Amino acid sequence: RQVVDDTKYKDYQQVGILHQHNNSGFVGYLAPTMREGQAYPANFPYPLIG
Amino acid sequence: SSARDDKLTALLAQLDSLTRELNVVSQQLLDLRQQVSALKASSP
Repeated sequence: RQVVDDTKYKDYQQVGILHQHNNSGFVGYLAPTMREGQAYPANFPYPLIG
Repeated sequence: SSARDDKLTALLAQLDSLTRELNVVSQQLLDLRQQVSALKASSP
């Protein structure tokens, strides 16, 4: 597999679970519940292609 | 007997702290190198 080079990347930011908003506004926070939050551009999985 | 284990654990903690400091130093180093490259980029 491929992962983000935490050193060589220019703007690497170690983001914990408590701050990954992907699929926001449509999934519960840190647990399967009702949808929570607002829609927003995501911030997590780092693109490794494109 | 547990004194040696205490010293070894202290050694591991010191190594971890040293690794963290080394990583942050390397990060500052990369930042400085990139900044210098950008500054020298505009000159020619």
